[PDB]
Amino acid sequence: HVVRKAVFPVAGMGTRFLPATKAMPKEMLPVVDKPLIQYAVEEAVAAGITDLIFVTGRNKRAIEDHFDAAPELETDLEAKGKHELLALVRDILPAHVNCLYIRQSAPLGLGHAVLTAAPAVGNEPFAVLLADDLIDADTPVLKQLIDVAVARQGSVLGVQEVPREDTRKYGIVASQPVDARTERVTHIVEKPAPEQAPTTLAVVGRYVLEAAIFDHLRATTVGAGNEIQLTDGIAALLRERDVYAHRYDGKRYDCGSKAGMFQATVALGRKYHGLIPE
Amino acid sequence: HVVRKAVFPVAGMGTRFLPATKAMPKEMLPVVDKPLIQYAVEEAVAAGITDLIFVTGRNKRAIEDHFDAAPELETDLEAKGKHELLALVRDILPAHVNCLYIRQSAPLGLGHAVLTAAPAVGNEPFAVLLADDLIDADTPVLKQLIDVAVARQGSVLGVQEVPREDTRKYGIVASQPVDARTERVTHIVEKPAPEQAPTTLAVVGRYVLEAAIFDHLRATTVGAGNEIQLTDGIAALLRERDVYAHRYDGKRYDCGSKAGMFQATVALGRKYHGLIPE
Ligand SMILES: O=c1ccn([C@@H]2O[C@H](COP(=O)(O)OP(=O)(O)O[C@H]3O[C@H](CO)[C@@H](O)[C@H](O)[C@H]3O)[C@@H](O)[C@H]2O)c(=O)[nH]1
Ligand SMILES: O=c1ccn([C@@H]2O[C@H](COP(=O)(O)OP(=O)(O)O[C@H]3O[C@H](CO)[C@@H](O)[C@H](O)[C@H]3O)[C@@H](O)[C@H]2O)c(=O)[nH]1
Ligand SMILES: [Mg+2]
Ligand SMILES: [Mg+2]
Repeated sequence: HVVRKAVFPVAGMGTRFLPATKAMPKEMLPVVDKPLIQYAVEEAVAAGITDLIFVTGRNKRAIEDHFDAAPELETDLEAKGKHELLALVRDILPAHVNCLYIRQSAPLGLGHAVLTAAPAVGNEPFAVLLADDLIDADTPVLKQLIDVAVARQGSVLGVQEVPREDTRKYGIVASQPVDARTERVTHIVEKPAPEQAPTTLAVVGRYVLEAAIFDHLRATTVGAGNEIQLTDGIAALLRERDVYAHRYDGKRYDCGSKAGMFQATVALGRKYHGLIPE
Repeated sequence: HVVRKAVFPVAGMGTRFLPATKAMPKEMLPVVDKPLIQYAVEEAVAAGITDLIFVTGRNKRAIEDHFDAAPELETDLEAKGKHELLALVRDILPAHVNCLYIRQSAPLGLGHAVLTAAPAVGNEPFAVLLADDLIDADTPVLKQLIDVAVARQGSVLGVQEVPREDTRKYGIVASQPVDARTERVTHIVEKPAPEQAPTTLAVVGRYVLEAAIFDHLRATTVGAGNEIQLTDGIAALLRERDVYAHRYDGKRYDCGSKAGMFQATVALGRKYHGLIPE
């Protein structure tokens, strides 16, 4: 049981961030000085991922141009003695890592986005990271989730308790503990109304999934908001396989919203840059 | 004496904001939900500019794709009934306004960037806006300078007093009053050491300029930081023609650094979005 490939769905419409997202996806929006996606990609590489798979929509070259080499810059910086910046540019992506780009025909849902990656993953377990869920942790959260998958030979979702008023935002897991941080998922519902949400334990955008999910996604139909939900492909996988929920150790920011991106800017400005509101 | 053309230099390397500025200019970095450049362009249109001139570099794609139409997006929105955003998307470039793109061969300086615009400006006075100086004013700051340029038939710089420790950041003007807010300029030096700065009156990135500057720029050689400076071209133009400095009324944030962009996010998030540090 080995995970070396990760999928980054970056093909949503990002309408919550117009006009900022007219020419770039929301996952290219920066927190201080780094795009959301590079945070997630850094986590995945730290977790052992070697093969990055990006599912693009509008402004696809924005992502491609960020992670592909730019020797016009690399040459220019190496000229001006700007050594620190230059290796900072290489630190964006280490040499061994590969990037490959697939196009989503339409933004038909998170689940349809992942199914799009099936030819690239092939038949092996794989990660999924939603970069709008920015997580700051001492140990990479994806490394946390993979360890669980190997031990228990099953899928793993990252999860945290949320307010019951916010369940229209998340897939909500009903589960039974196996250890202090891990539970086995027996039901999962996408964006339940607060009154019917089974629990308050919600899925964050960090997944480790067995290849079996793809067939369950080819059979998946539109659910919440008339979208093909990854959650509903996990719900079909549940009947057949083991799915776990792990309360990872780390701090998540809802950068899919203007308010949580503000808090990410404030918190991480202070932590990694020394920036304090005047 | 009419100013209808404005030049937007967006072709620097933006190294202070790497890695976010690998595939986009710093002027496409957002404050909450609007890129730095769109603030400045909105100001210019309010000030009467009809012709937008963008001087691009390597990362032209982000600037072009932001202000050029995206009927792929316009059509999806027209689908989802989102009337309000659709019009916010068309307003990015209002109906009366046109834009054109000319490219800087290499990031050789701000003055070289402006000289690149000479063919589009032709022979008439024109505005220049540096988008990393984001300004919040009850009356568009460039409109303040245009009125002064018209009145006194001359070039006009926006200026505000700064601490003498920050003189190394800006062009510094030596001048003599003409009225309470306006002075006649007698020298300007780029990034003087504080011990050598003649004054503490600094140039903000808003200019109204006569076409005579262009030949002064063809004759300008590298100065501060091995760059062709617009300031050194203005220092030559001073001797030949009238150059004015106006203490605009408004609140400037130097978003050209991580610190001033953070304080703009904090300040402007609170005022205009209700965003308050947790
Ligand atoms: O057609 C689509 C839809 C989405 N995305 C991407 O998929 C991710 C998720 O999209 P978003 O609209 O942010 O989904 P949410 O409403 O945030 O919901 C998802 O993510 C939550 C965690 O943030 C989970 O709780 C939910 O179960 C899950 O559906 C983002 O990276 C999008 O860019 C695509 O690429 N294509
Ligand atoms: O080769 C280049 C270099 C810069 N730029 C653009 O020019 C502007 C200025 O570049 P920056 O490095 O930000 O210059 P500063 O050191 O901020 O200095 C300028 O801006 C200050 C106010 O912000 C003034 O006080 C200074 O005199 C003036 O030179 C930015 O919008 C860049 O995009 C280009 O288009 N091409
Ligand atoms: Mg989301
Ligand atoms: Mg600047």
